[PDB]
Amino acid sequence: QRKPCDTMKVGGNLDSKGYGIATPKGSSLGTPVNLAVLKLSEQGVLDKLKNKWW
Amino acid sequence: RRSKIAVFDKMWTYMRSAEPSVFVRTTAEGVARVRKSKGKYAYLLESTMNEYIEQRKPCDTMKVGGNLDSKGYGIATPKGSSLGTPVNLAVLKLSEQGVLDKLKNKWW
Amino acid sequence: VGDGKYGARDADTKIWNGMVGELVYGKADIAIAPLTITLVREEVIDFSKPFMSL
Amino acid sequence: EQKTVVVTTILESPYVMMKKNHEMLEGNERYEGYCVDLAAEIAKHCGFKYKLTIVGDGKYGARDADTKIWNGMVGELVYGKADIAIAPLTITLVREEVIDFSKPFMSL
Repeated sequence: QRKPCDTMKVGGNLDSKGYGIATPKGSSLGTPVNLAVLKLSEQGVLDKLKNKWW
Repeated sequence: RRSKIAVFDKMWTYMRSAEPSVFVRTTAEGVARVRKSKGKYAYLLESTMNEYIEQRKPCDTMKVGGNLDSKGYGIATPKGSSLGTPVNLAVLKLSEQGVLDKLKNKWW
Repeated sequence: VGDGKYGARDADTKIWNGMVGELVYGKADIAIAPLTITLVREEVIDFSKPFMSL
Repeated sequence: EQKTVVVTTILESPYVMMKKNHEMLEGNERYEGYCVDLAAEIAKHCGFKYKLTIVGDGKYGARDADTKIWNGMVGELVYGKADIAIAPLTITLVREEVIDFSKPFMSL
């Protein structure tokens, strides 16, 4: 989706991996962040953000 | 029911107002309704089930399209049990060494 | 186990019924089944990183 | 009382990009993109003020087997200096041993 827009993608995915938020071990931030990162996934906000940039 | 991004809502408005009822309350009824309708009818279900149903007899249906979202299965442990933390490493160490791909290929 | 479902909350009694209830009431040590990860479940049981995507 | 929390991230585009007004603007307004929008949503949930800083050495990093040093974002995070890494940091086995990842927010 960037100029000159002359590539194309083909086919499936050969593997699977995921990104993630990260925090230091024993931080108090660790449990609420994981709840937010689930809650945002179900309200569709993440896909709205993806479309907003891709 | 909570869709966004101004494409799904057309489908939702359609299914809210089509006649006769487009929904089915058991999955085998949906499969039968696809199989009998000479390709005039389509159905939405979990991709992991779809990719299996393709491989059974009569072998008369196929997957088409990509995806609308993403979800995953997971191992479950009771809260605060000491057993949970090594399993979380085990699942990772398996995935990086192809076992969870070969076990999928074996059965699908 | 005789659930047939994958566990859900009864909104009336607040009792957990089915698969997840057997872990909350401690009848077994670990469950391995294709239960889907959603926000309602993390609040009472813990899940690994996801072993599949769909 | 609460104190503002540092947040470390790497440009890498389009996850983070420079604003076309950085000649004049000051503070967080220097930065925009998908990462910044996600940051504001997490901040609205958890209720913390946050100050962005670009990572010091431009790399994700991994443990050097010789010196046992951690470089990169993981370096700034493990040694108690950054406190959160909102970044496209790929989950892999060697990292789970020293930091905790949320459930994954995107698949690739």
